Amino acid sequence: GFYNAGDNFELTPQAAYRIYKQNCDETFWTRLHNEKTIIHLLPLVEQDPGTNMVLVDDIFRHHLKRFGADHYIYNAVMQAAAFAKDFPRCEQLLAEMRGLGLEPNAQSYVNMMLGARLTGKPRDQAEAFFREGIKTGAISAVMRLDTEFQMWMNQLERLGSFKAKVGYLSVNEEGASPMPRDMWALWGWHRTEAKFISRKQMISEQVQNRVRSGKELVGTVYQKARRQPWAKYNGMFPYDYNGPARRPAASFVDAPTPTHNAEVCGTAY
Amino acid sequence: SLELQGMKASVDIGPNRFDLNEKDLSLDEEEQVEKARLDNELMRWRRLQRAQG
Amino acid sequence: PTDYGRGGREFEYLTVKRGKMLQKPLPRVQYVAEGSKPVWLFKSWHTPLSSPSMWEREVQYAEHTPEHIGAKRPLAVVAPRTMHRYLFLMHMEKVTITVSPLLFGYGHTIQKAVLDFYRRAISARSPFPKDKVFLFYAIDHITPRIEVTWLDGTSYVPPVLEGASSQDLIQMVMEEAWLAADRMAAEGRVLNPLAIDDYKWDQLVVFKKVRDKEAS
Amino acid sequence: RTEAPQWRRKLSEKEWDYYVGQYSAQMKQEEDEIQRRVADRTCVQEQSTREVQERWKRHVV
Amino acid sequence: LSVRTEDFFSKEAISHARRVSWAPHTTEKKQGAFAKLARSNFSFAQEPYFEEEIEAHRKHHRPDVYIYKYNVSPTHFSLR
Amino acid sequence: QSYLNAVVVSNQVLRAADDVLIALSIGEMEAVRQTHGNLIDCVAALDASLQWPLFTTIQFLVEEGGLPLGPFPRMSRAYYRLKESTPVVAHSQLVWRTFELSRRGFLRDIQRQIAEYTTDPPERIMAGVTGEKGPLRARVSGARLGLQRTPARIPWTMQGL
Repeated sequence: GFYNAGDNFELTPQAAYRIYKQNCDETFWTRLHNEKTIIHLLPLVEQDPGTNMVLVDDIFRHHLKRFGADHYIYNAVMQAAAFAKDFPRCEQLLAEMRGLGLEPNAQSYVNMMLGARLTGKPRDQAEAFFREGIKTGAISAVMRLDTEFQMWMNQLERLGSFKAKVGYLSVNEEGASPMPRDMWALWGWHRTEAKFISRKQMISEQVQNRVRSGKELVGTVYQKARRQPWAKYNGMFPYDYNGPARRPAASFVDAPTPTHNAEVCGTAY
Repeated sequence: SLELQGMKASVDIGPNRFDLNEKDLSLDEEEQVEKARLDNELMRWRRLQRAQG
Repeated sequence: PTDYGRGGREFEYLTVKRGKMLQKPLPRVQYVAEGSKPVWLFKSWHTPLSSPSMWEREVQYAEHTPEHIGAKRPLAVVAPRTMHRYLFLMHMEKVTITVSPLLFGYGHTIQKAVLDFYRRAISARSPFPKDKVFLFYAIDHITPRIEVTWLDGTSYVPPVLEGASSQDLIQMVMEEAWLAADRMAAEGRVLNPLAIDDYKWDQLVVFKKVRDKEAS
Repeated sequence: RTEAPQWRRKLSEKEWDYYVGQYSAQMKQEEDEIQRRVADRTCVQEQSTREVQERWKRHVV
Repeated sequence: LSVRTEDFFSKEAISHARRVSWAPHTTEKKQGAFAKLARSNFSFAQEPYFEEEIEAHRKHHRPDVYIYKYNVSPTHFSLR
Repeated sequence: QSYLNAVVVSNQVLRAADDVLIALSIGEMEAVRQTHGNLIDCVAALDASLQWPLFTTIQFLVEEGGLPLGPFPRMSRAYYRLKESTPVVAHSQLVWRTFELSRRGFLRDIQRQIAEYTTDPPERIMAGVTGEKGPLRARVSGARLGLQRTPARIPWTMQGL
């Protein structure tokens, strides 16, 4: 794994697949982990479907064995098929969802639209999928159906694909670096809302997410104004004056001797 | 009877509302921003008083 | 990023720079057909601010009207930012709350949240709130839930999760009720606007008490 | 004085296994602590799910 | 030039975002409506920060649609 | 040789299906899951080996029970090709004629049962829920392949628990 251009840490698709392989049966593993692994593998599926669709199918089989059928896994696999340019497989996955009873989801319909656009199917098919979704109720349109479909198509065109020429997904350049260029980078309005936080603070944040889940459903100007950090003690601390505490790093003394060191690791994305 | 004894619980004119306290009054954007400002100023005041003490 | 300038006390009240001025074209509105004739809504302070017409969009394009929900006009873009601490159920035809006494015995916070929501609903602003508010105990001890059905026949369920208070539930319900009212108005069905009434006076007394307490 | 492990280097099978094992150990520690803290917060009784996961792990190996 | 009512009366200094509309009828202040109804007469923080607003209908019901690793919506993208 | 291997694999699949049926009859979720995993492993072995008795076993698994073919794209392709092939049509016609003269979905059910037995009530209630800033943070960060990669999204106002 490495920090990309945005100082965000991302795992290589191969690393994610190997983590999945080694943690298939662990107690903490979940359908969310399976779908995240499929997500990580998606770029490789697009680059070479003939060698990575087998891995995606293995993940799908493991998911069926452990957790059975789920909207998350079906959506992930149909998105992988769409990236691999397998429209018949996307349709087969949708049909399997309908047969098993998993109500088709807005994500599934968007996956169908993406597959149609990537494979080059006429826009009539994408319009039909969007209309089916809106009738089912998975998708809700505030504008007219034609305008909503145009907006979705424009968003998908902006995204593009991995082999495409123009598109956000069509940009493989990344500022790879073991460490972020600015460790005090902010994600919010104050140094309290720093992008990088200690492991214990992150664990507390995860517990907050899983426990106080209701608060995420509401938002009010009272909270928005309360968040303004104009009375948040923008002062200094002894660690600010001296330096970060000298915490020893994680030394891999037992690591095996490095082989293929002369060989560079090509970008996976 | 017991019904006669309890006949005064109900409100003859209006409905039988279970509670109506200060917490039930709604507040618009202006009132909400005022309350947020007051809370932030109170936090700053507590911090300053603690520093003084 | 290019609009940044100088420091605070070094602000640029006047700038002089040699060069050929470049008038970059102004942004063009998107997702609008060509040659389409929009509909204009004359906003004025004579219309009360609370009315959804003020929050509606002035220039209305036919392609912005959702014709499959029955709407004739496009949906309002802005929404009121009020924090609803009470419940106003005039625009909703029915409310059903399913609760579990066994889960209450277990002692979950969702139980208290739903019970307080029911109490505030039956003490809501609409006349005779008990007429529209109904409570059903868990016939099969299922997870508690809330369902609000509007005059249009549509229904909404506020996702009840841990760390959710009756205040948050009422805020969500009232926001969705305002959205449903806007949708119905766009559809073209008259919707009885609210006006000061007995509940308004009952709120006035407590407001005056709060004012007196603060003054003291 | 000695060859350094280049950061942008290919990894053999053994190196892959070692690094993935270290990462999985960190994941296990984080997940265990998160699970224990949420259980202490005792949102609901998840003993059934804990037993289900333990049963699956035991049956697999 | 000469004297004018434009010189006489001063408009409200309100930002574009806050302004509900630019219509001549809405040119006046909001409190004017209350003042007329009652037939009577009557400051940004140090760090004023606002999180970007979203259309009401879209924000209250945001579809849980995602792409490779970015949330995709008819109006907004994001990272997740 | 190849026919013998196909017969052996078909017999293994049949034994796995019998184990699944026995587990369903008993009503034990552990045995149900183990037998389902064994069946899926047998089908994966079928796919690997393929890379007629197998076709009949697949017909039984897809008709008597509902087997999702998503994980087995090549298997689905082969099944559809064989169904389109004439001999299958002749066999179906003969079966229909015999039935006229004479004149289960267990896989889908077990998949639903294991899904329900695995999903916890908190996850079930949290599923299909969206907030006013996007999908639930719990759903987005549930994978949590590492806190080193998990981003921070908690405002300082709500940061304190």
